[PDB]
Amino acid sequence: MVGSRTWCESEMLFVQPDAGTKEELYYRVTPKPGQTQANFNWTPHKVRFHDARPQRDSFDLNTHGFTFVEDAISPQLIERIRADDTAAVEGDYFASVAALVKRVTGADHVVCFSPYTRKENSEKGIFGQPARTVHCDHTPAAAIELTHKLCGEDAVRLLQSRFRAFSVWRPLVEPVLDWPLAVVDGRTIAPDDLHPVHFLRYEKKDTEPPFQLSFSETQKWYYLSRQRSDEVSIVKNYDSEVVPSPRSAHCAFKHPFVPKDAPPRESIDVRCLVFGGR
Ligand SMILES: COC(=O)[C@@H]1C(=O)C(C)=C2O[C@@]3(C[C@]2(C)[C@H]1C)[C@@H](C)CC[C@H]1C(C)(C)OC(=O)CC[C@@]13C
Ligand SMILES: O=C(O)CNC(=O)C(=O)O
Ligand SMILES: [Fe+3]
Repeated sequence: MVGSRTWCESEMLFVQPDAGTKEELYYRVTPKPGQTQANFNWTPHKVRFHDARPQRDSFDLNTHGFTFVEDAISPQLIERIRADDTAAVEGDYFASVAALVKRVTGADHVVCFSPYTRKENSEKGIFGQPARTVHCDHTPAAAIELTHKLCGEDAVRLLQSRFRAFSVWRPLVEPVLDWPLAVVDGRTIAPDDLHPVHFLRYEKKDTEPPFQLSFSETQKWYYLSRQRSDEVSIVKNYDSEVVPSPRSAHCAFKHPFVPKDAPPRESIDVRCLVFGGR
């Protein structure tokens, strides 16, 4: 893996370009003996990750599908989130995330859900660990289903205004050196790059499935080098409005120029239902 002044090379796990062209893809989170766990495989592919820091303030959610915003929070809230304080996450941090999205987008309503505190080499399952496969958190069907599930009677009225789904990512230890969150220019995503994958649990059908991405040389991947706890990444998973980037995609990668004995990456990401705004 080589690198330069504003980019480096690594790899991420992609699905095949023809994945799901014969049957629906599924991945059993709780695999049981006798039943097939998955009908597809991820494969690593070389990717050039361009450093976003030289042009950090120039990426916006409409043109690229992601943005980086300065937002400082108290070190006490960080240590509480690091201590698995569920009350601090669903209370103070949810209010912090909603206020940050409101002042960035001017939106009317923000609904937080599905918090994921991650640690490198953790044991809190897969979702307490950095993501290794390139994904978009919600398909359009998943984003609409989540609105009806979390907003209920107000879903139809809210879906008449602009609806967006965000992943609000923030590191808990700084700076992020290893396993950073890469993001792709949404304008460089082809429709053939998106593959719905149903994550199964005890045979329950996944009505909120994500997109899994296949590699493409056209994809321009970015990452904010040495990201700090005061720099928040907002990655767009869905957008009802037709913009140059209807969505983005994200994944973590092994940085090739970081010492092996570096402290493990720690972060928390929260999904957002965003209504209105610009
Ligand atoms: C390697 O990267 C990953 O495995 C991703 C990941 O880390 C997580 C945490 C996920 O959460 C998903 C799918 C992803 C994006 C996976 C693909 C599933 C598995 C649980 C929660 C749901 C939910 C909130 C109900 O919304 C849905 O639309 C269905 C898909 C998500 C967003
Ligand atoms: O933090 C990671 O490694 C992966 N994060 C996400 O998938 C997210 O924020 O939605
Ligand atoms: Fe994600």
